[PDB]
Amino acid sequence: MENKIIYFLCTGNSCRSQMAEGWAKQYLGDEWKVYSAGIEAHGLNPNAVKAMKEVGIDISNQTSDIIDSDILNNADLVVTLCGDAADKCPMTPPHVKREHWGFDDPARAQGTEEEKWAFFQRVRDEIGNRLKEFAETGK
Repeated sequence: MENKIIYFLCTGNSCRSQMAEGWAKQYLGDEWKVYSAGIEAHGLNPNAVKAMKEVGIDISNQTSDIIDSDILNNADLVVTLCGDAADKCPMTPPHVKREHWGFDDPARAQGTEEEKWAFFQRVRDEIGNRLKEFAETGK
């Protein structure tokens, strides 16, 4: 069914929004519809898939898109997963609200492969924590 809409938004859909969507489906429920947008997209990032799938959250079925004001303006909520992304809110009437975080893009983490992967693990854990707080606190 449908009852609310939550629309993730980041500087690239491909990474942060895709993972936030997978955690939100666990922490929320059918009382909401959960999708992702971004300033841009490139694809369902293999990191976003494997990071969620290692938690048992098979986001392989998801897809990326760039922002569409036609869903944004109807959402109960828009979640601007990084502050530089929050500029890209073309219309959020009183039917909508916004939330804000500061997540750097995990696919660009670097130092060594294990440091890049560790950064993937940190970002999923914090995004999952974010949805846990949002769900529990009703922020």
